[PDB]
Amino acid sequence: XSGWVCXLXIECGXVICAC
Repeated sequence: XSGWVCXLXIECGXVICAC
């Protein structure tokens, strides 16, 4: 994550979810 925002459609990496 960017911390753990991460993984359910908001900020998983930079490209896959919304980031």
